[PDB]
Amino acid sequence: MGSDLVLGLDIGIGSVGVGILNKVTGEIIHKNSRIFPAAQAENNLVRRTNRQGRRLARRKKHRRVRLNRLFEESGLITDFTKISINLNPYQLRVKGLTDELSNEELFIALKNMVKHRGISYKTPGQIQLERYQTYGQLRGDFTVEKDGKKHRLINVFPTSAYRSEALRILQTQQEFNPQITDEFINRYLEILTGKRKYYHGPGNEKSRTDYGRYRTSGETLDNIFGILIGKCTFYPDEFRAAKASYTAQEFNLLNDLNNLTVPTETKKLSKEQKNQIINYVKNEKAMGPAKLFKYIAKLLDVADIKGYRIDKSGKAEIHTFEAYRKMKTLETLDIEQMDRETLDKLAYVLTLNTEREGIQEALEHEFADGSFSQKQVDELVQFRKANSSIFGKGWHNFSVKLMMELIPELYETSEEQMTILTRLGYIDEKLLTEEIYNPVVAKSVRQAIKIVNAAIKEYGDFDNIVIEMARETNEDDEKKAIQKIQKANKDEKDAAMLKAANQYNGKAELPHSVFHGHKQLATKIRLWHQQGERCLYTGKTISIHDLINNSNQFEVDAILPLSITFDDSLANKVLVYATANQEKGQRTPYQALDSMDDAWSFRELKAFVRESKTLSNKKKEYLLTEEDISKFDVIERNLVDTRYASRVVLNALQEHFRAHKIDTKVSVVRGQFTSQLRRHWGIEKTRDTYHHHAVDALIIAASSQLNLYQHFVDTLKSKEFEDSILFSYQVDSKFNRKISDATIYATRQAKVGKDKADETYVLGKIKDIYTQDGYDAFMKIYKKDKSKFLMYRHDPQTFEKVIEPILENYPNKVPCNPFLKYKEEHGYIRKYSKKGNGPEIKSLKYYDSKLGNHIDITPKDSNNKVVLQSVSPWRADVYFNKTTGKYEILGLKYADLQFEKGTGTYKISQEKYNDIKKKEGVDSDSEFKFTLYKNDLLLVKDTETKEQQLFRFLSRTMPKQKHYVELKPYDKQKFEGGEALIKVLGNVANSGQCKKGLGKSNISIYKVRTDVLGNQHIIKNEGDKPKLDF
RNA sequence: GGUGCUAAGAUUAAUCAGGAUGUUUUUGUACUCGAAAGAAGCUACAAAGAUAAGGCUUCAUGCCGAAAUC
DNA sequence: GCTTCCTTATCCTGATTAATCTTAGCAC
DNA sequence: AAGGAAGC
Ligand SMILES: [Ba+2]
Ligand SMILES: [Ba+2]
Ligand SMILES: [Ba+2]
Ligand SMILES: [Ba+2]
Ligand SMILES: [Ba+2]
Ligand SMILES: [Ba+2]
Ligand SMILES: [Ba+2]
Ligand SMILES: [Ba+2]
Ligand SMILES: [Ba+2]
Ligand SMILES: [Ba+2]
Ligand SMILES: [Mg+2]
Repeated sequence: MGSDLVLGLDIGIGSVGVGILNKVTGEIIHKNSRIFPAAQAENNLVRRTNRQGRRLARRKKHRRVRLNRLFEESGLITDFTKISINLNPYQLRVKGLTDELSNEELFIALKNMVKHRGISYKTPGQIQLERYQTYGQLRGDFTVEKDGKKHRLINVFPTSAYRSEALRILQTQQEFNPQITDEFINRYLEILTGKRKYYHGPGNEKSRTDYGRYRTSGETLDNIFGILIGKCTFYPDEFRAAKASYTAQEFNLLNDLNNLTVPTETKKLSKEQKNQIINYVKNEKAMGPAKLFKYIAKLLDVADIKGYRIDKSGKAEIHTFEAYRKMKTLETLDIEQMDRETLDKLAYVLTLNTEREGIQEALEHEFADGSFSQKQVDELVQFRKANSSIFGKGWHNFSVKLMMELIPELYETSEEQMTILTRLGYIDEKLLTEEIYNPVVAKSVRQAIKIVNAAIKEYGDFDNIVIEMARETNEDDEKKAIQKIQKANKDEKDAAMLKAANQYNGKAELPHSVFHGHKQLATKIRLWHQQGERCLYTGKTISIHDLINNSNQFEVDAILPLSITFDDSLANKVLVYATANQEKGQRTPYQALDSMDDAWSFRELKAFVRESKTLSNKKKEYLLTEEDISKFDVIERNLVDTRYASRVVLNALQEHFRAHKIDTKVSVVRGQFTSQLRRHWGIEKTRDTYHHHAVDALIIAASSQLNLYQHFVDTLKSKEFEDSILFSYQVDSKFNRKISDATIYATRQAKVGKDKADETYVLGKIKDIYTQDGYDAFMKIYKKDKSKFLMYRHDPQTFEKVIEPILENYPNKVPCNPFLKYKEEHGYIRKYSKKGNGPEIKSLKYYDSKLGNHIDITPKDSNNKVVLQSVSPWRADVYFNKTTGKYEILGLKYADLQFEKGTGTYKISQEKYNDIKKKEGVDSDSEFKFTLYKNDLLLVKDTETKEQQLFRFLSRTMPKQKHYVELKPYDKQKFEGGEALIKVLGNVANSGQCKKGLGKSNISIYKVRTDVLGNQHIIKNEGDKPKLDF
C-alpha cells in the first residue's frame, strides 16, 4: 500500500475495460477501452475446417495419382492421354466381376473406385449400377418413390465392401492372364483402403510437418497427442501422471485417508494404520467403496467415520487402486513382478494409446528391447480395450516427481496434500500464453497484461488491481437446487443405459465390445431415451439393435444448425436416421420438416414434442422455433472463453505480485454486484457504444475501495464523461486471410436491359425452385426482366409452354409456392418435349451482375471466364500528389500477394505493386504518406473550414471509384445511418456503411496511432516508400 | 475471498483420421432444332478436371496456404 | 460520383489432449 | 458484416 491508485479491468473476448481511480480522493484518473474483435480469432474453426478439407481432397487426388504410377510400373498403361472419360465405370465394375475388361477399361473401373472408397469404422458397384438403371442417378443424397412410398438413398458404403468388390474384380481379371501380379492387387488395395492413424497425422520421413508425427526438428513421435498432455501443477516442466499409474493411485488413496476422521487418539489414522489398508485393498480381489469402509471398521464402527467424498446421490466414495487390481488379472504378466516406474510407465502407454498398432510401438520404444513378448503384448492390447473405461479417464494434475515427494510425507505427517505443500514451500505476456491453445483466450489474455505493463510504466506500481469475474454465489436453497439437477442428469444417463441393456441383452449392463469404435453410445443412448426411442424427423422407431450393431444408419443432428448458432449443447442435439439428417441440411425442423420427401410433418413434430415429459425445456424451444435464423442476423463459447481469460490474468497477477515482492493487492468482483451496483450508482448505459467497457472498469476499480465516494459517482454521471473516454483498437496487419467468397462463378456473353453490345455477365442460379426461397427469387427476376433466365433465351419452348402456364393455373396461397403445388400433383416440372420425355427441372440459371472486380480461376478448357468474387482487402497505401493537392489511395488485397514460383516466399513484387499503382490513380511521381491497415485511426480535416473528424479505417472500397474508402466510427462499432460528418464529407448513408472518397481537392488526412490506453499521436512521417519487406 | 487434490454435472477449445456433397469447367448421353453431318449449352444424369488466389521436394500412407505473431 | 441494395456453400463419422464454471469432501 | 455493382 505504498501508492494510492486502483486499477480495474473488465476483460472480455473482444474488449478490455480499463479504469484507474484514487482510492482516497475518488477522482477518475484514467478511463479507457481497448477493443480487439474476437471475430478474427474465432475464425480458427474456419481455418481448421478448410485445412482438413484440403487434406482430404489432396489425398483423394493422390490416391488416383498413385494408381497412375502403379499402372506405369505394372506395364498396363503407358500413355494416359487417350483414356476415355465417357464409359460407365459402374458397369465396368460388374463386367469385370465375371467377364474380362480391357486394361483401359480396368483403369476406369479402379480409378472410379478410388475416388469414392467408402466409410471405414451384392457389391457396391452392383448396388450403384442398379440405382443408375432404375432411378437415373447414383451420387449424393436423393429421393426414390418405390413401393408407393418415399425413401431416401445415399451413396455411402463400407470400405470393406469396396475392398471385397475390388478384390473380386482383380482376381477375375487375373484369370485372363495379363500383367496383373499379386503385388499389383496388394498395392491397389493399399491405395484404395489405406488410411493414416489419428495419432500419426500427416507426413512421412521426408515430408516433415509439425502438424503430424514426423516433426520438423527431427523427432518422430510415437503418438502426436503425448506432447499435448498437461504439465504438473507445481513442476511445470514435468508431464502429468496417468490416473491408472501406481504413483497416482497411491497418492490419491493416501490423501483420501488423511482427510478421514476416525475415533482414534489423534482422531486421524496412523502411519502403520495406512499401510494395512493400502496393503489390504491391494491384495483383495474385489474392492468397492463401502467394503473398504467395513475394513476401516474392523481396525477400530463405520458410521463413526467422517470426512469423505460423496456421490451425487449421497453415497460415499473412495479410492480403490482399481487400476491396479484389474491389472493383477493379467495372466501373461504380474504387476507384482514390476517396480514402480515400469508400472507407472505401463499406464502411460495404455492410457494415451487406444489401438493395437499404437500400443505395440510404444512398448518397443519406451521399454528396453526384449522387455515384452509378442504373447505378452497380445494380452495387453486385449486388456487395454477390455478396460477402455478405466484408461479413458485421463491424467492426474500432478507429475510422478511431485507425488514421490508428497507420498512419504503423506504416510508420516498425516497431513493432506495442501497442508504438506505449504510446509515444503514485468510479465512476459507471450510466455504466459505460450502453451495455451485457444487463440480467443490467449489474445484476450495477452491484451490485458499489455495494459498493466503499460499502466505501471506510466503510473508507477499500483495500490490495488481489481478484476471482474464470471462466477456464481448461490445460496443454500440455490446450492441445493444445482446438485438436484446434476443428480437428475446422471440418473437419466444410467436410466438410458439400463433401458439400453434391458432391450439389448435383457441384462443390466452392456458388453464392452459394444463400445469399441463407438465411444459415443452413452450419449446416443441418452438421446434415444429422451426422444422416447423415436426418430424426431421420420417418426420411425430406433431399435438399440440397429443403434448398436448397425450404427451407420444414424447421425447426431444439430437441431438449429451449428453453422448459424454454434450451440454445441445437449439441447441442440437429436438422434435421428442418417438420410433424414442429410436431407435436412442447414435448416431448422420448422424450415425443413414439411418439405422433406421422407419425414414426419411439422404438425406431427409439434404434437409429439409437447406430448412428452422425457424431453427438455431448452430442447423443446429449439425443436419448434418458427424463426428464420440465418448467419447474417443482428453464445456459450463466449462465456467459457471469458472465464478462462479472466482467471489466467488473475492467477498470473497474484503470482507476479509475490516472487517479485512488489506487494500490490489483487482483488476480485463478481458480475451480480457490479450490475446491481450499476443501477444503484449512476449508470446510464449509452446505446451500442464501446463506452460501457471503460465505465464498467471504473465501477470495478471502485467496488473494491468501497468499505472506506459521492464525488466519484457525481463524476460518473457527469455530462463531460462519455466525451473524455479514450478508445484504442488493435490494428490488423496480417496478410493471407480469407481472400474471397468461396462461390465459384460462371460468366457468359450477353446483352441485358439497357445494353448496346455484348457484355460479360456473371451467372447466378436458383438452386431449388420448389422452395419458398427459390420461388421468391424466381418472381423477383421474373417481374424485373424475364430474359435474365438463361432458359428464356436458350429454351423458350419450356418457358412459354411449361412455366408460364404453371404460373397461371396454380394457387399461390399465406403465400405458397406454385412450382411446389405442381410437384405434389404431377411431380417434378419436366422440360418441354414431344413423347412425354424431357428431363426434370430443378434449377434455373440467370444473368445477374456484370463482371467487375474478380479473381480469375478459369480452366484452360473453358469457353468462358470462371471467377471468384467479393475480394477481401489487406491495406491501403496513402499517397499525396503535390500538383493537384489531392490524396491518392492505393488499395491492396489479400489476393494480390502470392507465393513466388522460384523462391517460394509469400510476397508481392514491385512490378505488380506498380501495376496496381497505375490503375488505382496513384501518379508514379507522387509522395507516399502512410499505410492504413484495418482499425488504424484517421484524422480528416477540412482545410476550407478546419472542421475535423476522427475515423477508424476499414478498407478501400469500390475499385472503379478511385480513392474511395469505407470508414467506421471512433467510439462505437458502427454508424447509425444519416449521421453527420464534417461538411466536405456530408452524411453517412442511411444503411450504416460510411463509404466516402478521400481524393477531394481540399482535405487533409493524417494517420493516428495510439497505445493500449488510448494515447493518440499524429503521423505523416512513415517513410519514403511503402513497406514491402517479405 | 482466492487457491489446491479428488470426483461428478454442465459447457467449451486445440489438433488428428475419414465420409458424402455443394460450386464451376469440359466431354458424353438424354431433351430442343436439323435429312444427316451437326447446331444449341438451355435442362437432367454420368464421367473427367479445378476447388480458398497459389506454392514446396523428399516422388509419395507426400507436404504447406482462411489462426496466432501487430 | 454517391448512395442504395443484394449478397454470402454444407451435413456427418471416428479419436486424443486441454480449459472454464458449478456441486460435493478435505486443506492452506 | 462488407464487397462492389446497380441505380440515379
Ligand atoms: Ba480420454
Ligand atoms: Ba444468487
Ligand atoms: Ba442463389
Ligand atoms: Ba464477403
Ligand atoms: Ba471454494
Ligand atoms: Ba458441342
Ligand atoms: Ba465431382
Ligand atoms: Ba493447387
Ligand atoms: Ba459510373
Ligand atoms: Ba454482387
Ligand atoms: Mg443436421
